[PDB]
Amino acid sequence: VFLGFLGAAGSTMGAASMTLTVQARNLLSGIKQLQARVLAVERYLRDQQLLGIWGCSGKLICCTNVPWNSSWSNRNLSEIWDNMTWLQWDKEISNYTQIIYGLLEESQNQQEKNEQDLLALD
Amino acid sequence: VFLGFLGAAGSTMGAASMTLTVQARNLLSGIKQLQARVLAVERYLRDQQLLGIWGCSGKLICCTNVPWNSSWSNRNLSEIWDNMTWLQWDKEISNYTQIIYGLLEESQNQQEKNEQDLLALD
Amino acid sequence: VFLGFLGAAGSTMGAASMTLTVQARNLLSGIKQLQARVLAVERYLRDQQLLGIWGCSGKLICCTNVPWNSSWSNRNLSEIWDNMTWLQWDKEISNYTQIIYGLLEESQNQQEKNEQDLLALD
Amino acid sequence: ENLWVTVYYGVPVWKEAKTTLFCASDAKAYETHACVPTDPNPQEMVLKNVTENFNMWKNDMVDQMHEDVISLWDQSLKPCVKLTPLCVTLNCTNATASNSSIIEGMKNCSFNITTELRDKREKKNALFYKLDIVQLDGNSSQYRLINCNTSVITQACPKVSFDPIPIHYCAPAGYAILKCNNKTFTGTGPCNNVSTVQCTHGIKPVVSTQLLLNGSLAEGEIIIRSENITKNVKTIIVHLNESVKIECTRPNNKTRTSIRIGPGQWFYATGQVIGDIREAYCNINESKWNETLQRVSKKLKEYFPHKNITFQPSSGGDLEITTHSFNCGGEFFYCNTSSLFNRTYMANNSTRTITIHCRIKQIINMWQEVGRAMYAPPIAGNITCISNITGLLLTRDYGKNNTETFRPGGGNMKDNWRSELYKYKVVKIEPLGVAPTRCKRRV
Amino acid sequence: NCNTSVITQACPKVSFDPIPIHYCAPAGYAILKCNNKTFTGTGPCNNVSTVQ
Amino acid sequence: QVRLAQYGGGVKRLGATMTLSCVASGYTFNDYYIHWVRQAPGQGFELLGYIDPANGRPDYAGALRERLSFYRDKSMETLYMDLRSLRYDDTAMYYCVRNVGTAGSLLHYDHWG
Repeated sequence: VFLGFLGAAGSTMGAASMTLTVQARNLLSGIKQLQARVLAVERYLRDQQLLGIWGCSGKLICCTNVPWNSSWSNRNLSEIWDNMTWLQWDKEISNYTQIIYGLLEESQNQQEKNEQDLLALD
Repeated sequence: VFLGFLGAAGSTMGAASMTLTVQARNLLSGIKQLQARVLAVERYLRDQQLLGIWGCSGKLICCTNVPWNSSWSNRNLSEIWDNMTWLQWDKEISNYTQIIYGLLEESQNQQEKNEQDLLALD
Repeated sequence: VFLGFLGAAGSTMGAASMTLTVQARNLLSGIKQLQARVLAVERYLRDQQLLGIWGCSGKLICCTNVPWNSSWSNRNLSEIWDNMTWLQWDKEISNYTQIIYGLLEESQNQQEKNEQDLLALD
Repeated sequence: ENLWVTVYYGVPVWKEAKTTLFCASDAKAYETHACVPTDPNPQEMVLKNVTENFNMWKNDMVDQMHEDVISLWDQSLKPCVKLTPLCVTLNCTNATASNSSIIEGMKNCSFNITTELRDKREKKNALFYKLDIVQLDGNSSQYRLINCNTSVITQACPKVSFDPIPIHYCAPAGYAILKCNNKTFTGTGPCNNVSTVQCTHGIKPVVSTQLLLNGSLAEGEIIIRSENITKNVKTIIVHLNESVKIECTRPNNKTRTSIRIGPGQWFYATGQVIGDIREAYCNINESKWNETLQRVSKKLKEYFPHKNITFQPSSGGDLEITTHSFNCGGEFFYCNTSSLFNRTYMANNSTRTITIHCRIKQIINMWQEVGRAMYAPPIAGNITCISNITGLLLTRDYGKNNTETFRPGGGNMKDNWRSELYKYKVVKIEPLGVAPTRCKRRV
Repeated sequence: NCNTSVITQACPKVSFDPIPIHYCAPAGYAILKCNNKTFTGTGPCNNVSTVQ
Repeated sequence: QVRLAQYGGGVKRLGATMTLSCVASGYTFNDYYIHWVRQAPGQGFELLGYIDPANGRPDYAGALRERLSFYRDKSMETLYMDLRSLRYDDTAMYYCVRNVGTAGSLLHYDHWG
């Protein structure tokens, strides 16, 4: 199955988000040919586990409880959301992205700690 | 850990479904032998990610909201469910199966459209 | 990303549990190198899918409805929760662990049996 | 009404396919085959009302074994010393014993050869069997090794001798093996006692022609299998249950002698002969053999309702098919079998021993290829091996008039393994499907 | 040595030499070190440690 | 692409032995049979016998088992036919044909020579 791969790229982020399932299905597969396939498999698993940590394994679109802040630069974004398209947003925020994961770690952890008191019985 | 593998095969589909959980664990155990294992894990990971789309990753048995229709042939099935056993059912419906996945994607996506506003805050 | 790996070992089980989430990220990567890498993926997936079976893949901490019993030895353990750190606990109960999984299977399976009738429609 | 999709997971169901298979070895190993994979504990489960078809002429793993065996042999023999410098002109007066006509290779041929210090040649001598030698043109005193006009010759490593250690196969994760157990199965068609297993049972890489020996035995009465696209079959397999014992011996005592080829790899040959000269032979119980042939004939007529049946010895071809070929101890044999098949029939407990006289030659070819002749070293002393046969390979002439005839063949090494892997068929499981139901969310 | 074997010559442009080598455990495996300075090479340790 | 060429033949004297030959081309020598078929002028064909190149097994038509003879030499991909005591009624053309085949059955001829 293959069609429209990367098709919606360049459009508004809103509609772009309406097309993720098309590209969510991309797992597949000298004499050292086995090297590349294992790389793809492990890359997928690595980039998948984080969405298991942040409570989003079964949600291509996910929220969580951490407020945004302007220390990562700031924009109105109530109209630029439909203008700058995705590629530009990546370079705009990439410089701070690696910091963001630290916030997310505690976010799901405290929720799980709170739920610890109620998980299963009779 | 191995016993009764494929054992319930041939029985009624009802009871057959009562025995599914055992076989979900089937990942047991020249110089070309390294390829076999990679194929197994690859194809397993294919399905255990495809089921992440239809909202059934953590459910060996699952429903979802798409109605049936007779274009895929039709049967009473309130009694054939206990007669034809599974192998016959596969050949009976295989011709239309590839169509069905399309329905699931669209329904899941229109579910997620509503989901977009309902996931996390304080 | 690497820091404090195995760091909390030796502490009380209570606080030890508070530090679990870090090490969940431990997944990376002559002519024998390719076999070592694939071993990591196989090792990870084997133990990951089991938590899928027991209805707990979405949490690093979980419960299920099966009561404890003294056939696996018995202790107060409301104070041993702090005394014995973690390493001792493994050798204390390992002799019965392989038995314990059987209880989980049936309990989760009958939970899913009950759920069978309550999942999706119009 | 209003039935909606339910998507079950892991349901048992399979489809045809073909895939690579693991090979497992016995625990007390030979000292991919040598030490591992490890030996499991086999299991077998019987299933009710399971419907499935088989086809022993198409099943995949038969082909795979051909690659495995040859690859193993090459992997084992590759580093052993070549014999290229030995291939030179020979002088073969060879009349130094009271009896030589039986062998015609003698001590006291002689040939020039290199030695330790390289740049000075030396003279030696050893024995050979004339079946490994040919005569050059004109001068009837000059001889050459048979296969040297076309190929290089490799010598089995003296400290090594591969031998029939059983091998059994295990399907990889995701595939399952089906077995069938009906005892009247022809090798093609449906089964009604399907079964599934962890792995196959033992199979030996035994090599032979005109019959398969040292192998397992059947369960019920004798069976006959063949293809059924057209009567003009290639090879008909007949499978025995009643094991007929056989013995063979090599009475003379061979004396081991050696030469060493700077850069420092040794070469072996046959030297002195000890004891009175005799020819190798074998023995058979006529009662058992003729009774087995009677039963075969009375089963064989089923596909040929009314014609007379008559057996006759093979015809033509290299020695690999004119005779029986098998090996014991580490040396090869060839045995004429005319007496054991000159019989006939028509429609409507150890007396009478039979003997057959054989020959042994040194240089061998893998039974199809060219360019890879194997050379074996002689075994000193005397060799004797008990053995028993389990089946025969029959091909048929042009049927004429009111008579039909069969004759022994089977030079293609494919068929031998076709006769011990007729059981298994490998398939893949498809753990995903769909069905209708009515459950509702209730969120 | 020619009565028994062939002799090979070091490639003139090449010379292997003691370059240090260190080992990294694969994913899932961990390495323990011990640091007590009177250790005999066998027995328990009381200053365990772990490394990359 | 695959060819089968013949040599020899020509005139012969009555009652004498005669020879023919085929030379194979590079398709593969161990994976196919070979047949000999002859055709008297203005007559239907008939078959003589088939020789496998692998091991050298012959097999003859019921009418000529005393007189014919086959043998091969894999070293140069060659096949020789011996026919003894020619009779007047053997005058005809001789062909040399390949024969596809599976592991368990034979089928049609394809590449006549």
